[PDB]
Amino acid sequence: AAISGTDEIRARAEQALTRCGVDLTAVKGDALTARTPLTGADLFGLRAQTPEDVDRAVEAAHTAFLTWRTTPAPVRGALVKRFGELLTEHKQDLADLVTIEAGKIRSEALGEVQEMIDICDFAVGLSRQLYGRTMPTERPGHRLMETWHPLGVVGVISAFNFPVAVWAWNAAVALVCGDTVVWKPSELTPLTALACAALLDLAIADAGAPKGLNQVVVGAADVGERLVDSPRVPLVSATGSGRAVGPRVAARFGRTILELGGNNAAVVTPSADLDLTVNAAVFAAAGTAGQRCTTLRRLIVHEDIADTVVERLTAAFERLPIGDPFQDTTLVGPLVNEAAFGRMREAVERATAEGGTLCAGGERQFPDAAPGAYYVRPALVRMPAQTAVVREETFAPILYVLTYRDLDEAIRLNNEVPQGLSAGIFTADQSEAERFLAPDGADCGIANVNIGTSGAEIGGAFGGEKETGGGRESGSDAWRAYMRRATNTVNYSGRVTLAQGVDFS
Amino acid sequence: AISGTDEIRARAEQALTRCGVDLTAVKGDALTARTPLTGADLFGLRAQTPEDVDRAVEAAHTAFLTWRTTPAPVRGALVKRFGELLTEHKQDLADLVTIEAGKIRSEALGEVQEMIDICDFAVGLSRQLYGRTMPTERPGHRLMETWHPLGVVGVISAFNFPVAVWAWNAAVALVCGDTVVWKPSELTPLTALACAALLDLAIADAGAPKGLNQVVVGAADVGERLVDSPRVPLVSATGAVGPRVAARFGRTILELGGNNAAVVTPSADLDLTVNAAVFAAAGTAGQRCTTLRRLIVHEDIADTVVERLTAAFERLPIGDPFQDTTLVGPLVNEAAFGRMREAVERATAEGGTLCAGGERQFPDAAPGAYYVRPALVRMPAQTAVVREETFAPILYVLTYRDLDEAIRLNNEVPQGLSAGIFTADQSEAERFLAPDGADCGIANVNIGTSGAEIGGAFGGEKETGGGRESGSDAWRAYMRRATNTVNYSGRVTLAQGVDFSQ
Amino acid sequence: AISGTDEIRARAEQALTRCGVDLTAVKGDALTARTPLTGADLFGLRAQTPEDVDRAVEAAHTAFLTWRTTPAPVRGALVKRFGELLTEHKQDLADLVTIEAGKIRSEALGEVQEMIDICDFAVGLSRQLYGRTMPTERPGHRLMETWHPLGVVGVISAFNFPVAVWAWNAAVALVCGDTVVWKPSELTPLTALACAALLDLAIADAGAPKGLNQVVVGAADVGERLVDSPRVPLVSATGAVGPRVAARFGRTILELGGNNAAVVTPSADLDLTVNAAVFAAAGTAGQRCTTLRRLIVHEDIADTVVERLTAAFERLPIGDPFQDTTLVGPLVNEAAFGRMREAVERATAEGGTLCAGGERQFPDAAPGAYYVRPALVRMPAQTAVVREETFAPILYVLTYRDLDEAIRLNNEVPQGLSAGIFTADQSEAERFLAPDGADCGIANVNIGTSGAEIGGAFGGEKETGGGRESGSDAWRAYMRRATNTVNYSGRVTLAQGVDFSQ
Amino acid sequence: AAISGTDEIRARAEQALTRCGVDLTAVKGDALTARTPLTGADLFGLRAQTPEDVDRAVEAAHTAFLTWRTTPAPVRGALVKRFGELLTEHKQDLADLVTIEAGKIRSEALGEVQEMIDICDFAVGLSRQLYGRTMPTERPGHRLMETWHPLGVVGVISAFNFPVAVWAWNAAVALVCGDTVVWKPSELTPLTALACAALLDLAIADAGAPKGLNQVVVGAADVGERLVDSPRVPLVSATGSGRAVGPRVAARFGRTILELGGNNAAVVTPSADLDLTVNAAVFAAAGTAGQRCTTLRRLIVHEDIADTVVERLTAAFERLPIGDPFQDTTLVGPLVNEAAFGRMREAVERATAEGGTLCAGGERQFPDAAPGAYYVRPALVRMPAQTAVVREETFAPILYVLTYRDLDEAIRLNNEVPQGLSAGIFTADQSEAERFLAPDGADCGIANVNIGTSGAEIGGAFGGEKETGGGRESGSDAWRAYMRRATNTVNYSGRVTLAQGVDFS
Ligand SMILES: N[C@@H](CCCC(=O)O)C(=O)O
Ligand SMILES: N[C@@H](CCCC(=O)O)C(=O)O
Repeated sequence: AAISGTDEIRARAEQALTRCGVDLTAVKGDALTARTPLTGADLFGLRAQTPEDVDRAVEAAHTAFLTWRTTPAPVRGALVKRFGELLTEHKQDLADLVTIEAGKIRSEALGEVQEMIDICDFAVGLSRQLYGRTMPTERPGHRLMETWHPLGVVGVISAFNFPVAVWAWNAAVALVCGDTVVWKPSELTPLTALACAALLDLAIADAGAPKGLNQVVVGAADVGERLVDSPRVPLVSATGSGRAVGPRVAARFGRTILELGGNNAAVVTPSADLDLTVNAAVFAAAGTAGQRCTTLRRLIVHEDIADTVVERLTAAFERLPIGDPFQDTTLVGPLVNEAAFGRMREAVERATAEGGTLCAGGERQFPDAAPGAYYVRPALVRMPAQTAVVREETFAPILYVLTYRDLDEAIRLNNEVPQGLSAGIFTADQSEAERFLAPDGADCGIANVNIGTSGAEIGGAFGGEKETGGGRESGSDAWRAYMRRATNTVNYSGRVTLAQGVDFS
Repeated sequence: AISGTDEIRARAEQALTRCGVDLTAVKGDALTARTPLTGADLFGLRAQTPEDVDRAVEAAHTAFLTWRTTPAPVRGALVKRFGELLTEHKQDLADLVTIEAGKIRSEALGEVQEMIDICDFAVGLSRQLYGRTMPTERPGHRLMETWHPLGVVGVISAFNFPVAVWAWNAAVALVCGDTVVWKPSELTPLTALACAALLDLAIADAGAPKGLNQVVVGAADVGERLVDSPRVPLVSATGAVGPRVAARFGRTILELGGNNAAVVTPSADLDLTVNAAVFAAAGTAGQRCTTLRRLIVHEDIADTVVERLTAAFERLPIGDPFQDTTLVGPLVNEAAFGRMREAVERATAEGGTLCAGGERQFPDAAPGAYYVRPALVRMPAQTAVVREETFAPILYVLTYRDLDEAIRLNNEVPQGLSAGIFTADQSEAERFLAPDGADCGIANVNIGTSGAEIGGAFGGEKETGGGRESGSDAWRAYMRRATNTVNYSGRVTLAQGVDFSQ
Repeated sequence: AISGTDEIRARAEQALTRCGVDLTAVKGDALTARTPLTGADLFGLRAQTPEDVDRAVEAAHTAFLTWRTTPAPVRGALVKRFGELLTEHKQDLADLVTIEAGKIRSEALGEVQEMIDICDFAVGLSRQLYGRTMPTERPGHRLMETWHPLGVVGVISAFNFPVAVWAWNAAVALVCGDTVVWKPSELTPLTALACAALLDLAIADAGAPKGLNQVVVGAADVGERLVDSPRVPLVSATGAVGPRVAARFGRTILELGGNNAAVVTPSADLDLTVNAAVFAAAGTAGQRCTTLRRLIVHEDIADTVVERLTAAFERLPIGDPFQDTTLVGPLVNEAAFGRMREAVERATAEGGTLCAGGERQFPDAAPGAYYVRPALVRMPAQTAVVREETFAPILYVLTYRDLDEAIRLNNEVPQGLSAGIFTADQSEAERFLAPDGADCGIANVNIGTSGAEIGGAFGGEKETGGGRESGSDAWRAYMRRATNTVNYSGRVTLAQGVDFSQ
Repeated sequence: AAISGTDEIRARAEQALTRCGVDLTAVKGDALTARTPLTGADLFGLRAQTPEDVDRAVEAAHTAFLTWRTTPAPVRGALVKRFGELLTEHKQDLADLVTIEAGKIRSEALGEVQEMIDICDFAVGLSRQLYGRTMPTERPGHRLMETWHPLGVVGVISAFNFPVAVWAWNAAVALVCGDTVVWKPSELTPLTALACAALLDLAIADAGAPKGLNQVVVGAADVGERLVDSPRVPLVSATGSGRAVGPRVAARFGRTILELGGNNAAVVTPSADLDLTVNAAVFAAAGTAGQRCTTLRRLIVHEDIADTVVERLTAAFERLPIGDPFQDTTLVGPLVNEAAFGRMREAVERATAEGGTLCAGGERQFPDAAPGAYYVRPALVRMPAQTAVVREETFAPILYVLTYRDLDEAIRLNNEVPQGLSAGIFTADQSEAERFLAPDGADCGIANVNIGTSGAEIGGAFGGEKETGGGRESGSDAWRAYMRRATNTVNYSGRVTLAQGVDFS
């Protein structure tokens, strides 16, 4: 197979970075390295921040916050509007960096950048809303209201698999809420973050906004830990497959938004439109090479249609074009690294050991074409029961197929796992669709009808329940997590209730 | 005179039996009920074990499986019936509040009335619990956000509001489809037994499931088992919990105390301010989370404000909380008195001047009880003792000149519950409430740090814990959000223009 | 047998005195109370003049000046007390509803319970009535939106819901700081007198102002003076008003009737559909604004659906509404019967087939009363008589093949209150509720055209009038919005970068 | 004085129109005429629509609506975003047309165009919101929700004095709500409307949106009446100083948004910052030559400071630079036409007849410099009582000064007039500011503290009470007036309540 060479990838990365305003000589170094899953090779070395630099960055962000929090929110929205314009102008440059570092095909990388633009649009509108309330008070000659105020520095921890959209959800909303941002991107995807920050620094300069509104800290795990532990960071937002962030921030009386992984199922009922269901399940299971927190990993199929659903999924998986994510023909690019491939192969072998049958895929493709990179065909595994390996999230394209008879059994099977991010049901039956969404239905934070588990849009709150961590980001009123509520009682009567009737004047 | 222990004991037993408590089933020898009025033990109680906690959680979870599909308006009908029974027994319950918490009759009655008011509010919520419907970018699709019952709610309350805090949590949680396991303060079990018996009668009257609410009486080990239960998705603690519950991916509502200040500007109405400050600092013997502990006074009026406050503190009527003439009842126990004396001793060692109060009153009248005059201490700066709250009536007076420095002094402490500003100046009032003003969860103008009501969200920031209870949309913490997209178009349309065709 | 007029009269007088009405003060010779059960007059009543209306408005406006500064939670306390008195007298009031409106006991009881439920909902609203706070583009400024009491509310109700419609309006209006002048149907004055006497007792118990609510009994000239008053900023009319009130810059809430349809798809559960359709078409003798009048059935099941409906209509129990076996009580008067017969005669002249019903029942048993079997008419198209509602139990059956044409048939009429679809198909259900589906204010799935409840906004589109009552945020129509910007910066800053310096 | 010549104005107008994409040969004609208050002269003739053309336009807008209402709202928002970009690009061209037709100074014309851009920003955010509700139902195995649906064709009637912003408030919101628009602009300001429509038609072409989303009908009163009476127009929005629109639309069971004029007051208390109060009152009274519905026309001053407030306002009015609104030095341009000047002079003469004293202004400036145009100095009139002429709105810069003693008297004086649009209070006293805003305070739809009566921002709902007409447009949830509410009960239980327990199956 034809896979881009590491040198050609490095040239495309340097072009994209320079077009987005990154000063290559300023960010290059020998402390860390940028890399690409397309070949598995290092691209070039980078400077690093120390933990001491993290503290300096947090304090500079707090200084900016002291000015930004009294900057009128519609003015803060005008900065985010300028940034959305730069993102639109550089959409393909940023998408190229997403493909290079996350291994996403062109269409998915462009779609991820489009999420950034969409949430910028949403946040500009929010900058004239951020609604609190006015309400009656029981006290004569008083007034009562609830207001929302900027919180402080927001620490953003993102993962390799959505290296730009997750930060954009957090930064666009946080900035219009009067917060500032310190971003710790994945050690696997620093270049996407450098390009994003450079475009925002240009927006900031054009707007005359404070220079410290957003900063990227490049480093390994000690860098992230220092961010998480800062007493100057009242909110930490951590997305990706992290589990220690919650307790450690709680211990210093901080706030967290946590979205920590998913093990997402779809139910296929006897009345399901099978052409629709197969197409939707293929994208949900195989998109991003199965490396979304929202990836479809469990398919719960009614026994009357199980055999035909497996036959059609087997053929679909066998026809998936795997290859270089820069080629328009490709639908499946590589896994992120060798450790991900190892975990996938161990899960598939555990599954057959636990009684399962591998129906399609699972094999490494053209290993000699790019020996450092791991391209795999998505695996389809039929399972007699929801055993230990099925209940574990493996960050790889593995779709386990379980059968059911009663709808309540399908719901129990969906709910049995420790995670709780997203769920779907495919059905033409009005009653089954409502029962799946009812309070005793699927227990996840996202629950869909005739749609798979992935590909949310910006207008809804995004996040999940149980061990997914409970946070919400992006749409609806998820913005409230980035501000503090105040309840204000205002007395204009000139008097106060006298305790026991006694006047001490 | 001070009420006798024998008379207090008989009133407590009468209140309990009238509220439906079976004294034979609850009496024992593992724990004792007590009263701050004399310091004496009332009688012994049965206690629960950690294994009893696990059994109570399983019964609450079984009831939750039925309650969560009971229509919310039907769940509200139960809470309306509970409010009626509370109204019926308002005086009986208030007597137990005075007996166990030591608060004066009028405040005990007000606390029971808070329970009734939150029942009425929750009945209205039972037809709302609003989510949203909104557009989607995909043709032939629909998008909405729905709210669902969460599960078993663990409630941990303190001695100082022994019935209203649980009522905030239980009324809202029950209409939200949740069930409740309640661990009251070991200092105030009798109030909780009475509350639970009245709710159990309402449950019987409604045909509702028996496990909707349960009280577990016990020591620290009982509370820890509740906090650690994997079947308790929400823990509400008022008065270690935070990271423990976060470690098992649970949710918390935390309101952990306050160190509340009011700013007095040069244009303040001094009669209003003095009355407001006395009642917020001395009320409940300084044992409210919202108690006024810091007064930040402009230097040009500081001397006259301290003289007026000194005169008022010297006149405060201290005595038996069953006497209507009493304004200040006793502190809860000897440790509370000891911590108060230690704070005042530290304050004077840190440069402060004791202007009034601090002395113990009529100790021979009840040697086991601690009636103390609230203390007023003028301080040269916001020193260590000022920044850390003592749960006692001590009012520290600090001075300022520029309003931004008064705001900084308000915000400098680790707590963040409530704040107030006394001023006739329109701009000063607004600056105090502005994003760069007071940083607390509650910030008021010309009313004190206890100015709050059922319809407002109640809670604070920083080390107060971040939770919100009672009013506005605090109910959302008792439910789980779901984002639902529905495709009725018969085709796969992917968001953001993604294309997965070959 | 049918209840005797003498027994009905005595029950009415007993109900009225028990609800606090002074029979001596209200009896007269200008108007008469009546009963559809026998058609007979009960006794004579005093009537008000247009000058009495003007005096009632001035008294309501004087009370409004006090009520609008009474804190909303205190206003809610009055409505809670009213709900308690309604609960106390539920059976007495329900008896008057059956006597005057002719509706069966169970429905009369349900209507009084609606009043109690909206009282409970309004008590919750009294702590909400939410406006907004939001950012402003100007530094050192604050922006909010507040809601204020409007003034005197005129309420015009119909015979068919003689107590619940006024309760929707009065409970919400009172907690919103408004006062009420009520003009009930000339056919049902006794229910209104009872309601007002119970509310006046609650007003006395609360120490509230006496003019918060008043009833004016009279003919058309009394209603017109209310509609035309320049001191009545809101007129709510259920069952000329619109442009008249608009001409004096007043506000209206209009719910003027319905011509409601349900669509029956090939996958409909036929037992569910038949039960749902019978109760929505025949209930209240077809005299609900939400009554089912049009059934749009897929051609492949149309024959079997008409046979099942024919069998059910022939079995409907018609009789005295005080007998629990009765499902269909009498029509309100002779004119209602005449209009029904004329519609059925027109339908058959326009090509339709009378499948069942339409005949008058036991006329000799009560020659002044009109008990009729609901009529079922199969129609070849949606002709003139189908498009204009007759306030009578007539169910027209139309057929379709494509769902978009069933939707067009639903939407084609001038009315727009409610609609329903019976289907097992997920996509058909969603299409019916979609922006290009049914155009009505209420659109339901697998429940009939009367499917509504307190927590939902109630009302319709097109010639139904556009108003909304009861639930969600319908309360906003009873208040006035204010947008408030507050400058605390000490400088003039103009929006949009305007510069007026020289 | 130096006033631009009619020929120079015509050249600037033709340049602005052509830059905004208007085809001059297509819109010119001999039925009506464009004009300018700067000289009072006609500029050039225009084609007209007939009433029959109005009906054709309404039906074409309804056809577009049938497609637009199922176009996803975020897609509808993308059109409004493109239109906001064209408005930003042509801001000064449009501002020139606003100056030419309404007579506004450069700063106010640019600010009016900026309102259009701001509401486009707001509406793009709204396109992912348009929030209804989900809520509990009392019925087991049912679900309940409230949804919002597009309404239909919206008829927009605007006035001369805000010839672009009012339509923008209505069109940006209506379009994202899935409605379509037929716009009838003032007969005095057709060119601004032609330019706005041409820019939006370009946005529509770029987006591939339906061609009939917005149309301008140019004509006299018979054209507007036909729009108002159309049974295909479920909402009519009429802004400007109209009073017959309400009843006529009500008679055909349509909906209206009405904002029909104002007679707006500000209260000046003894503690008022007088430098602030005078500066604010001068802009509120004199801006737009007193031709806003929000113009300050009544000043209610405490008797202890009345004399000094009048002295300072007298000097400020005497120093106002009146002249050509294209010159940067000008703060006051001309009144719209001779009829407006006549009404102003008649009001001032009535006022002195009713006991008042003319303290400053009121005289026509340099009549021979532009004999067809009416430039006047704003008039300041001290009045012994709130007499008939004070309670009447005269659409001219006349500021009546009334004195008071008790704050409740000032509030009664504010509330005594038939209008109810906006009110302000200038005070340093916390109690007086709250009392003015309380339920027994000012009765207007807008009530401000230390701000005048004009110059609202886009984020608030705009409109008034009493004879102002009750409508709200622009911000908050004013968008709900452009959609229809539906209450949906969904039964998934398979059963229904059986009446009297009887099962007919
Ligand atoms: N919009 C994407 C985001 C996934 C986020 C993640 O996998 O961490 C989706 O809903 O699939
Ligand atoms: N933004 C302007 C709009 C006025 C509208 C009008 O006068 O018709 C203002 O608030 O003064």
